Amino acid sequence: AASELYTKYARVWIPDPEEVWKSAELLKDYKPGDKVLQLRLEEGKDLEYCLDPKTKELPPLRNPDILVGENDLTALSYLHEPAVLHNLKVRFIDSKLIYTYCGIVLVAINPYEQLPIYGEDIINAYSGQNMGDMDPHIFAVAEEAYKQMARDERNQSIIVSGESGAGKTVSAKYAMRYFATVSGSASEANVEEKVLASNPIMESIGNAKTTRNDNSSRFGKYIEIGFDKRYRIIGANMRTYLLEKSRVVFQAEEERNYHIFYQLCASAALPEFKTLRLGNANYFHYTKQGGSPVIDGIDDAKEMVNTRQACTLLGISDSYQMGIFRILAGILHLGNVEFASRDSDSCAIPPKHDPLTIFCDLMGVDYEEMAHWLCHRKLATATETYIKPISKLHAINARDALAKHIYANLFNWIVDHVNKALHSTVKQHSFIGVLDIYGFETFEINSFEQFCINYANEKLQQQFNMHVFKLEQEEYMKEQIPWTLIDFYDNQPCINLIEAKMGVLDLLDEECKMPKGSDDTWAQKLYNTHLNKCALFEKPRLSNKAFIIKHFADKVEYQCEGFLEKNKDTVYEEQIKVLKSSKKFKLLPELFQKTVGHQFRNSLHLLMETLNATTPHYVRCIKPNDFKFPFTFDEKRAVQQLRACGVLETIRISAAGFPSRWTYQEFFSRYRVLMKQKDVLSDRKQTCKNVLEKLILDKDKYQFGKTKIFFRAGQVAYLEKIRADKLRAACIRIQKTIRGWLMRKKYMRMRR
Amino acid sequence: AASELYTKYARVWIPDPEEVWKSAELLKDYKPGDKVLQLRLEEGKDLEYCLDPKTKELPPLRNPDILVGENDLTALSYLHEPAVLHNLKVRFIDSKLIYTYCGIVLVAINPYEQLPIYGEDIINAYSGQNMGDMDPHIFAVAEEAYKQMARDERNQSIIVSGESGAGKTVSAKYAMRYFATVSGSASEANVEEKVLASNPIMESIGNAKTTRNDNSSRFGKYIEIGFDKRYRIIGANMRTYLLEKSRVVFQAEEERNYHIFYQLCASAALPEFKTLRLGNANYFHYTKQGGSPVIDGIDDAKEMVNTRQACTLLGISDSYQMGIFRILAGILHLGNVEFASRDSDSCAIPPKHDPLTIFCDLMGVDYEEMAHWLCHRKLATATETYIKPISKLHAINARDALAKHIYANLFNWIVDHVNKALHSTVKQHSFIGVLDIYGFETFEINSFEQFCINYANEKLQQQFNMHVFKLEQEEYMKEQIPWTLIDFYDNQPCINLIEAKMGVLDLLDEECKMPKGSDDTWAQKLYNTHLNKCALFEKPRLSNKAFIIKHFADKVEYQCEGFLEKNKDTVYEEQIKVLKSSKKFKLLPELFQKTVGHQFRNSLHLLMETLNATTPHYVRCIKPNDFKFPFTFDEKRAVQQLRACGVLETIRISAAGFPSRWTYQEFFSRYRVLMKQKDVLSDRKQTCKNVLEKLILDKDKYQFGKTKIFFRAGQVAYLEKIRADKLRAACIRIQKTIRGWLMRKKYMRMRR
Amino acid sequence: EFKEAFELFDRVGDGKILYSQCGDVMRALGQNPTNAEVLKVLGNPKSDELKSRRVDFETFLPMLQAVAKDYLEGFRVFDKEGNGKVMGAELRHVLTTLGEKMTEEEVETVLAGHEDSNGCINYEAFLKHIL
Amino acid sequence: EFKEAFELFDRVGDGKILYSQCGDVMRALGQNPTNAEVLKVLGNPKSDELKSRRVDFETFLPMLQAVAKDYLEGFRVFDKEGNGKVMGAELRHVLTTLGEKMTEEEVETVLAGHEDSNGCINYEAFLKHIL
Ligand SMILES: Nc1ncnc2c1ncn2[C@@H]1O[C@H](COP(=O)(O)OP(=O)(O)O)[C@@H](O)[C@H]1O
Ligand SMILES: Nc1ncnc2c1ncn2[C@@H]1O[C@H](COP(=O)(O)OP(=O)(O)O)[C@@H](O)[C@H]1O
Ligand code: BEF
Ligand code: BEF
Ligand SMILES: [Mg+2]
Ligand SMILES: [Mg+2]
Repeated sequence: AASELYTKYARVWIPDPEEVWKSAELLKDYKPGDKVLQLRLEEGKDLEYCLDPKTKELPPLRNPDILVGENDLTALSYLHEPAVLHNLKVRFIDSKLIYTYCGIVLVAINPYEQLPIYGEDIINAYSGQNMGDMDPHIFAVAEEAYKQMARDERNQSIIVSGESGAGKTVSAKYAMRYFATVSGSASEANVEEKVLASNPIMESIGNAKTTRNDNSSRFGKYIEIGFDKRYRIIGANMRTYLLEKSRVVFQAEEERNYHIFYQLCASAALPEFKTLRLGNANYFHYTKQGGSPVIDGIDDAKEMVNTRQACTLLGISDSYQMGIFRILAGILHLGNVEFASRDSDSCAIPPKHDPLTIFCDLMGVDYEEMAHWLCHRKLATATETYIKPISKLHAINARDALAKHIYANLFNWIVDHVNKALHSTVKQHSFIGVLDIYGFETFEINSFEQFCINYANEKLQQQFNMHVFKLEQEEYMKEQIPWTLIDFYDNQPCINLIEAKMGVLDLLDEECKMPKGSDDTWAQKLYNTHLNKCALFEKPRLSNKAFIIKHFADKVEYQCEGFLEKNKDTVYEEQIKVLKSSKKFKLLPELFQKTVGHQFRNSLHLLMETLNATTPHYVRCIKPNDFKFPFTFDEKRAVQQLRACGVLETIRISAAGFPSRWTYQEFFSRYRVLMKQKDVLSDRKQTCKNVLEKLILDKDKYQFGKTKIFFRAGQVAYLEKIRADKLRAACIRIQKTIRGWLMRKKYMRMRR
Repeated sequence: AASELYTKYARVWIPDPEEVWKSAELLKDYKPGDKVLQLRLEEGKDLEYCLDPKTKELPPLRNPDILVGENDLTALSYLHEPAVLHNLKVRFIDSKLIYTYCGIVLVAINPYEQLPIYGEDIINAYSGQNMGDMDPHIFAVAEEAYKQMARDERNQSIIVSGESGAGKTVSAKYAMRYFATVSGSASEANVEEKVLASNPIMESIGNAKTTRNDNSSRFGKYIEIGFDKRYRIIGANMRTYLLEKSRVVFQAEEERNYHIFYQLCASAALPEFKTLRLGNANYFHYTKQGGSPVIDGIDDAKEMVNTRQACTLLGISDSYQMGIFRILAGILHLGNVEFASRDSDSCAIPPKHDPLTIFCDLMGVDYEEMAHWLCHRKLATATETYIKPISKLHAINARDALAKHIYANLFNWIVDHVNKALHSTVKQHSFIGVLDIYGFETFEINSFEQFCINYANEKLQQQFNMHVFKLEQEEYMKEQIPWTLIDFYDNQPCINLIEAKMGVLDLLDEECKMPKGSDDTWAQKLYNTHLNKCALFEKPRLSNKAFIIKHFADKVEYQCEGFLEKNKDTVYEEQIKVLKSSKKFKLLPELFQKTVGHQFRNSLHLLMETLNATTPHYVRCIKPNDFKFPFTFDEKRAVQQLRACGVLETIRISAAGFPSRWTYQEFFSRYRVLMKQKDVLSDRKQTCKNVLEKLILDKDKYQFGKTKIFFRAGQVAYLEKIRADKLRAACIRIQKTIRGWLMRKKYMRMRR
Repeated sequence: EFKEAFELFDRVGDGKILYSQCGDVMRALGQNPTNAEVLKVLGNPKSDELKSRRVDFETFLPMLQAVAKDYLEGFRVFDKEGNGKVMGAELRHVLTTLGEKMTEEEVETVLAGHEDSNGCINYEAFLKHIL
Repeated sequence: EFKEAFELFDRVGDGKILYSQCGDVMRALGQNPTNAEVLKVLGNPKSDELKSRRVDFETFLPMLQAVAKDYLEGFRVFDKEGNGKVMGAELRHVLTTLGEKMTEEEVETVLAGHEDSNGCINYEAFLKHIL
């Protein structure tokens, strides 16, 4: 922070509610100890701007316009939040450029408009080129991972992050498409076509229209693309995470169930689907709740054709496909099963109830048996078992639990069979893994779902922060500058609060095994253990049923309500046993051959084990507005998203470290003019050291490396300022002499 | 060659006798088909300059002053002979910079003044730095060879070339000094001190004052510095070539014998040298012929002290040193032996002849026996042997042959014993070889000595030309541009004329074994075989006793006189047998335990076998004036020397090839302004291709690579010209509009 | 109309405007020639005649008609992205150093108020303003 | 001597030279002030007064004495090698764009004949010429 740069005419950035930052210009020199700055704005003429004492900081300096809007940020004079925001905004709005490099990451801003930059011609253009010779593009990241795989003889990962609607799935699919083209045909087995065909299958069963995205992924996916020893694709393997089971039975206004249900209902009139007895999407309780049966521009019947074609390509026989559709239609009919209450603790299904009759035909089970176990529960004390009736409300909730359980197991069966079709008989030589999973999320009401997502994000952030640190440490070590000068962000204390013994998840599991355990007793256990004893844990001031975690991106308040029930994820065993015992429907029993939190902890650990043994490549997607508008950018939302993916903190760290790095030759050549002839030695490095120690007295501001000088922020700018001063003063001395001479000559002429 | 660049105000270079080239400026545009150019000089105002038709070429364009005088030539607009000459001259005279990179070579121009750039501080400064981050220096070449050795896991060589007095030996010693400092102590054996101590020993016995250099090397040296597996020096091994034996017995005016003789004579009064019965340097026939007993600034007595100290460091005992000095003093006394003629075919040594008496005491042989065989020869027909007297003239020549033979064998004995002292018991892991040998030479009279030197130079030039070609071929292959577009200079036809069957050397050996063989019959054999049948062989128009070889650097006329005698190098066996039979002087017989041309061919082959299996690094030394003047530069002599080391041809080749190389991104960014919006595709590479084919119609002028466009000379300059034209015209259109508007406003004001 | 103009530029009384003022008058009447185009029709004189010789409205009429027998493409050349904007600082630099150089004051007059806060000029609207 | 100078710059008859001419006169008499140094002693006025107000030799004498109470180090700054030479093209550029900017003509006048054929000026001899 160099006060000498804050001279008259110097442009700064100051706070502004609507655009986060706004430009201002100094109308007078800052003198040390000044309490304010004199500034001219764009609108409203002048302003007296108060500088807060104690934390005595001046506003960020604006980069010269000429340096703004490049493909990366490496040539900026000043690196800070306003500079990043401004460079991204200018590239996006003024030039319709959605891709930009920011340090080691590719930033991708969703245009909500089709751009002509993804054709086979462009894939070929990026193939065999250096990233630095090409404009930023998702294809450049894929190409660099492909090349690094062979060059380092190490496996790679592409990690794509962002809010819902930001462009993660689009980016991940373009990366896969790139790999399929440039490293194709390991054989005549059409491997690449098969890997690509997994996309429409997974999107039909795992994506849904939400308010934020018409094609929202309601699961996380890691796909490991396998290569042989000549770096040709030989197949893939997929893992999935955090499937949103609740969507099967509930939708908020304007939202749909999973796409496949609407593909099926739109195909209700197909002869092959006669026995499914399907109505349209408004006929079923499980698809009608949002009041949004159709998505603008999507033809669900035509998508069904595409889904079936993909299934056939991946070796799912016609009869297994029909089985999948029988089970999906069964789930829909199950949702239309109605209960009539008898009293406060008992219910019944009406005689000859068509939805149950159809469900039982489709599932190959007996109406009598299913009806009974939809309206009764089997309990079990230590000594004996017994059967009790249940209330209509409890029957409804148990019925929905069954529907969710069926769907989740069908989903897993399809993933498994996709993996079988994409499996290589010869073990892969290497791989590139592509991860497309929920970004950090927080809403007014946060529950178990958000908690698991934000936990995954702390782990992924930790990998990112440690990767950046290792790269930085290597730069300092090569220059023999102490690597202990490097700062980094530590996610481990948050992670410990979540996953260690006595942490949030461990306490949840312990409360779940207590008969009298509840959301309320769990909340008190959290407080007893962590309140006032972990700086990252807080209790809301007006609630005894919620807790706050300080995550990397923000504080998040979670409501305890439903945490135990969601962790347990109970389904009535007797209902499942009926389906399992289906006698002549082969697929159904195949679906049913630890708490949710414990299973998620284990699966996340296995993902990180895989990812930590790769070299990661990061793509940070940004959703620039909340309404799917073409090329429309909101600064506040953009900055929020740059915080939520760790970019603002990375930039802060880099800027506060030693961002300027000059060879001694570069330094001597530029700043020789600042040196007295007496100080110039034959040893140029020794000269630079001697001179710099006199020009900048504070030794905190630079470090002498083996080949380079490292400078903190503002130091090169200061040297540029005093260099310009030196040149200006020397020039004025020559000018005044020449003006004198010119006038002496003119005066001799008029004399004569 | 782009005529469009030859516009008014354009600066060119045209021929000039005194400075090779002189600057001129166009006073008018060149129009195609013009027979002359209109030029202004520095002095003599204007000129009509005739352009030769048939070979229709315009004069070389001058680089802008701002680009002149950099550390290498990579940023020049125009590469040609005048540009290289001018860049070297400006750096040398205006800035006192003696080192400059020219392509892959370091050029070193002899300042004849001590510069403060060789101290230990500077050695440390170059250690661990990239060549591109440092100013050109001999230490940078040594550092790059040291690093390449480990990085490529290959042995390296430093080849230093130039005329006598150019700086070869100074450069080679600084390279060795560099290695000794940065890769020292493999043990307490003081290896580096010993390697360095070989220098004063070899200079005392192998260097002499000539008219061109006070410290001329009269032998070539290859020294292989050995390193262990941690790249520490463990010793060295030395090979020598082309010792000038004739200097032992003859010196031209102003020249001395080998330094050691003057070191010895200057020490004549030392008690330990009493038995050597030495006079001063003017007392002996073999040291007095030049009339130059003293070298300005050299104290021969003090140099003797240094020579003895070095010998002791390398393990030559006091008694072996005394033996060396006994043999050297013996050679001097031998030279003072006088013969009295008896008749035209017989001579005798006078009674009690002191020089012979002293020689025989020093050598431990009998006066009677030596006297007899100095004045008689033993001949041998097939059947029997007999003894004949010899003339005074033949006795004198045989006596000198003996003196030369003694010295050459003493020299070899010392080299052998230096090698024993520098030998490592553990085989080296790797090596860096340093070669310091005679540059290409031609005088008014050239003989066998020059022929051998120029032969060695064709072989060394061939290595250089092939190294440059291989590097170039690799650049073209990486870009998928046909490497058959590359030119190179082929030394092999010259080499074949010299060394192949029926070639010059083979014919010389064949003539030498014929009893009636002579210089005259050999000349006729050369003509019979090669005249009109080898384009590189010519006969002078007025001589039947000489031949001309077209070498890489120039045509050289060699006189046949003495070739057979020099090839045979005969010494009377009976004279040698007397020395060999010395009974109580241990060293002398140790000295005597194929033609010269055949032995040289073999030793040169062995040198090239070694060098061809290394990566070579080239230093081209230039002697900028002929009088040892501080910082004084002659253009004609400089250009001559740049030709004689192959640099001008390298530069010609590079310039006539494809010297400009731009990525498609660089091209698009710079020349987008030359493109119609309709031609700009998403595929930027395809855009550049389409546009360039329209802007430059001649497809000979560029090649499209994988990542780069390669351009012939002048093409980027042409594009820069039409780019500037486009910007100028657009700017004028805007200017005229603004001038119109400004005047319309002023006219409305005066109206009102 | 053309007569009312010619008279206003005569600052003496001889019924004649100076030779150096001839360009200024043609531009006042709505023409947009370059300095070299006006120096072609006016004999291409030296610095002596430009500040001396004088001409009448009768001998000036065949020059005004000579000059009287797109601009958007000039601006589009300095648009490095093709995005409808040029940098005012680049435009100031080229207008004062390339071609028929304009002074700092002339350029500052025409450009004032047309630069946005990122230093850009929307040149379609700027061009219509200067026509 | 000072009086003979002051009178020559009065181009009217009022016994007074213009305000803008005050610097020109001090330089004619052998002084070498900067434009800002002369604008300090003359009240630092706006563009109105510089081309209007007038002063006498009596009220101008305390300004000439005020200004009347090395140059080689200025040149040595643009000597990139320390070799006694500066590039005339670099010197033309900085003299016309940095500091108190001079016109192309003023610089061309002082520099003509002092540039060698490699575009260099030997600045010790140039400095003595302009003193
Ligand atoms: N690069 C892009 N080009 C055009 N539209 C895009 C692009 N990226 C995202 N979109 C639009 O945004 C929608 C949501 O993107 P998506 O990748 O599904 O978001 P995420 O997986 O992050 O939730 C897409 O269906 C598409 O309409
Ligand atoms: N770099 C140098 N610095 C100072 N003097 C030099 C330098 N190089 C050569 N010389 C001078 O030139 C002389 C001849 O150089 P030398 O290396 O012996 O020439 P070469 O071996 O090419 O014949 C040296 O003895 C020294 O006087
Ligand atoms: F809705 Be996106 F798949 F996060
Ligand atoms: F005289 Be140098 F050693 F070639
Ligand atoms: Mg998605
Ligand atoms: Mg030598």
